[PDB]
Amino acid sequence: PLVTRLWTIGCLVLSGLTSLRIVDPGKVVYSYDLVFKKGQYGRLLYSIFDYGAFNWISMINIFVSANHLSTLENSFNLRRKFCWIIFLLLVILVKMTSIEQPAASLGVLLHENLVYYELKKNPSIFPIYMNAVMYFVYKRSWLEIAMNFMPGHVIYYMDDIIGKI
Amino acid sequence: PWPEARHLLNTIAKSRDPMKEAAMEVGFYVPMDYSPRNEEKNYQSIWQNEITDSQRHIYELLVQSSEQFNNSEATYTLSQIHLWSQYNFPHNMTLAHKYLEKFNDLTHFTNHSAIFDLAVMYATGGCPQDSAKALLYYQRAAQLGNLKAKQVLAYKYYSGFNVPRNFHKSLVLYRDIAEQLRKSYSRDEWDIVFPYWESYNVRISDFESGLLGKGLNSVPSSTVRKRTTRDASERRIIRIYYAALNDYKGTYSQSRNCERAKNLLELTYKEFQPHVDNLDPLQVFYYVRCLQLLGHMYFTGEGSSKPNIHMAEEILTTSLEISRRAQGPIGRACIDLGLINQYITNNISQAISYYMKAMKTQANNGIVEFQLSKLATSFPEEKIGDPFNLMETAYLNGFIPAIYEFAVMIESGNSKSSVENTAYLFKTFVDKNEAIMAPKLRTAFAALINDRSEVALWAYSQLAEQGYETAQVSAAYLMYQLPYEFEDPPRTTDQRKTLAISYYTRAFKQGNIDAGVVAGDIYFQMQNYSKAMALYQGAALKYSIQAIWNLGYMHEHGLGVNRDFHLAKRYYDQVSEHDHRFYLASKLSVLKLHLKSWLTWIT
Amino acid sequence: MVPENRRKQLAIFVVVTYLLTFYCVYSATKTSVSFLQVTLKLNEGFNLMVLSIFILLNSTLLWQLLTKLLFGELRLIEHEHIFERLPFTIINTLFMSSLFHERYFFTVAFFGLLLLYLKVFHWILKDRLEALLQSINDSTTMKTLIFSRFSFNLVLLAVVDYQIITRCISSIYTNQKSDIESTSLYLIQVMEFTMLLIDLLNLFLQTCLNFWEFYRSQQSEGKFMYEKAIDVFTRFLKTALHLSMLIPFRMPMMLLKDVVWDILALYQSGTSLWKIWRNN
Amino acid sequence: HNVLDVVLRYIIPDPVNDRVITAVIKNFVLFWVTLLPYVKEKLDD
Repeated sequence: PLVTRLWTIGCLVLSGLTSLRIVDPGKVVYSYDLVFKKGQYGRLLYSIFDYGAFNWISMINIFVSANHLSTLENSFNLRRKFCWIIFLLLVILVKMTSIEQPAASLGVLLHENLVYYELKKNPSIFPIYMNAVMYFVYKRSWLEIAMNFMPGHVIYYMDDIIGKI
Repeated sequence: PWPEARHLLNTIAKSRDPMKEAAMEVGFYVPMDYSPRNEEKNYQSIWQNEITDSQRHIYELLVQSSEQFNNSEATYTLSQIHLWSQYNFPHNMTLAHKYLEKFNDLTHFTNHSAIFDLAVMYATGGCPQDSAKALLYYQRAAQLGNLKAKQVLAYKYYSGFNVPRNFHKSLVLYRDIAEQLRKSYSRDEWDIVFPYWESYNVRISDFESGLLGKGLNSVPSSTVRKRTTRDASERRIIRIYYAALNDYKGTYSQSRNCERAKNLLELTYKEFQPHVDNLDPLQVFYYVRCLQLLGHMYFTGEGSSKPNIHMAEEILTTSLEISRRAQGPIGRACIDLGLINQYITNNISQAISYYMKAMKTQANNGIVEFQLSKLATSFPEEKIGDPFNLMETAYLNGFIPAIYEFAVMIESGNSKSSVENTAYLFKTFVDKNEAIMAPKLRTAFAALINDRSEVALWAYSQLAEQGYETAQVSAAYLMYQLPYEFEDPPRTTDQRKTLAISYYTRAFKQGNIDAGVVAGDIYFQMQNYSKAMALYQGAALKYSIQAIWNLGYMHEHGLGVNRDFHLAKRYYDQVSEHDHRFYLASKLSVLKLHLKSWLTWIT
Repeated sequence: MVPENRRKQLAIFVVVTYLLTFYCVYSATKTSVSFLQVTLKLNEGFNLMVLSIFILLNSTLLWQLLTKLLFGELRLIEHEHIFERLPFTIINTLFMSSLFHERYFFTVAFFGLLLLYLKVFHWILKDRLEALLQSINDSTTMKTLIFSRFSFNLVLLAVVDYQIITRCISSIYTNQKSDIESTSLYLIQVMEFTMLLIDLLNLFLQTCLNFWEFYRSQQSEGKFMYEKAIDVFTRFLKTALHLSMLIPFRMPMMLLKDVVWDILALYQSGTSLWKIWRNN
Repeated sequence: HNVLDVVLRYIIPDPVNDRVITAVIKNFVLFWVTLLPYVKEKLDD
């Protein structure tokens, strides 16, 4: 679980830093508006890494979620495809954030869309947990839940038809 | 030759206080230790190099004027130079002693400033101190009618330091001094608006971490004023208001600049007046604040030639009108309007109403109740409070003249007419006005921020005698400060240390706590071990954490007391109790104790 | 267990942490006045997390050594059971950490990890028991020294948790304070260690059963009836204590999962009841 | 239901036509009904 190890370690170290306000929380919450006027992609990587993370519950989330991410990354040696799909996912999510500017940090969004991607290509508590909780939290906005679940299966559908073409 | 000497001396600008020059367009460094040889060599180098040949010839002509003829005026000025380091000459504390001695010989105990300086120098033993000669000089200088002398003598009779305790003498002297002071104010300065003097009663060594460690010292920081503070449209008015304020109540680094703020407020009012309506979100608040500040400025007359009565009056009534909606503050405006319509025009009842409007506000300090009491006394038929009630509330609040009037009233009235209270009152008034008694704080700070550290020691020391605690702690801190752990203690002479002791400890007895800890560590380093515990216990009786822990560490080691581990555990429990954040240290120390006990239990 | 690359990872991690903590302590020292001050500074956030990492690693190494002392080396089956049953337990302990705020932080994790290591010990000794029974050799009897050695293991565990619960309940009884949440947490940990203690008693009686069996066998009904009897007895006691303790606290969540896992144990209890009826 | 198979049918086969935009839009409509993979498996059949 190399790359997922790095992911969860960065996640937890950012949780530690923000837990003690060692780094200014006003910079990591940088959304598309903020990064966009500022050009600070490092905050986007942070938002992939963090949640505003201090919750022990969120720590459990990190643990079991990164477990899932391993369950998904292991099955393919076609990791170049993984890089393709995550990058395209990132940019389309950036555009939809430009349209929306959601509240949740980018880490939730990335992990959730990857999980949905593999779930539509094909313990069991946490995946259905995350699906339901994100459906609940962003069902209130017309295009927030869109960003949540549409674009992942959008990419998977493109890959599927490329297989079919 | 003396006339030419003086005509030359008019050309060098004795002393510059950058606290004011910084008004046209930080911190500092203190020394850690001292060496008489080091300062001799430094001063020799300065005489060798930096001095300009102009200054060479000037100083030589001066010394020749003072030695050949007993000019009695080249002597005095040369004393003042070699003491205050004016005209950019160095400090010599040995030479100034000699010249002042000669001056005293010349004018035969009649010029009291030299008496004062010489008495202080004999009392601190700068050059062995001998309090008898010092006290005789203080007596003689009080006879001639110098205030500072009478103050320090009265004080010394009130804190009982170096003499038996006496409340009556301090009482009489303070009454006399407060009298001479009250005669120093005009009918206008006293009644109408108090002259506002830049206070420098701030004790030094709060610009650094603090005393005895940060996050540890009990007495709260006292740096009342230094650079108050808190996106294109709104923040303009924010920046403008805060700049106005910062330039009204000058900070410690840079004194006030009056006219600057005047022009800026004139500008911003004239610019923003026609469409004031549109700034409802938040800029309304700050605009009203600036308007009030400007009107107050106008009413005073600072930063200009004379006040504008009607202009400021309409200014403030409009400010009030605007504040009626959006419910901004009402205080300063109402106060000033009362001040105006009470004296300028003679309509009282509206002034009464206004005072009532401002009574329960915040920014009111004491003028409200003082004026109220004066009026009620002049007209008892208004049924407006009780003079005693008002004046007591006032004195409790912190407005100066209230103190004097309150003491006057309370002395004639029983209402617990104990002598201690009257003494305390007169003392607080006398030492609080601070603009006639204690001007040298300014010169002190000035010499401080420009590399002349020694003269700052002198001035602060001379003040410490008068009781200004902050001066006491400052001079101390300049003379011996706590070194970091596993690092050499300073290398200064002993007499320095023994003066630091007495200064710190008197500061302690004054009401401040932490200093006692410093004195205790000083004895400890000096290896007394015997009286230190006294100070420590006295401080712990006021809940000093570091003190209590140090008391423990005193007990558990064999010094003085002999190894009572039980009480030691008890004290560490106590420190862990009164405060929270030290849980870890308490437990860890307890564990050191228990390990020591096991290690003895094995053998 | 640990691959070679893991061994070197850990060696470097260890020297990393030693240097790091040494540097932080030395710096914080040099920039301070009094021991009290440097204490207060160490407790700053960054240095706090560094110290805590240090404490964790030292604790784990201590734990490794303690195990090595008590159990020599483990059999692969034991490591399998561990790797099996750790995670959910880890998580539920985290749940136990989740309950209380900054007030109750560090002592809580202390007791939690302690409980964790103890439960690991319990599972280890249980599997060592079942091995002993499988690895039994009738060449010799259950010599008082054999029984006594394994029960030395046992009584170590037993008196350990016993002194623990006694000290905690003494804390409670002496602390009839205003912070009911302290005693709440306490009685929670008590509940845990008592679970463990009842497990001890269970295993003990199971061994006494097998031992008396061997006794009679060398000397001169359905044993399984007695086995399941012990099982239902002990799990009944467990459930009874959980009843009697999660009533006072009125737990929202641990209450539910606890009692439902308990009542499925009661389902299996009724199964065993019916088995005995078939055997009765 | 074969009605979804009629939806699967596209204008002017084969997949070599210029009507690839028509392909991807038909596919977006099929995406609308992604609720059941039963259609995705049958696509091959």
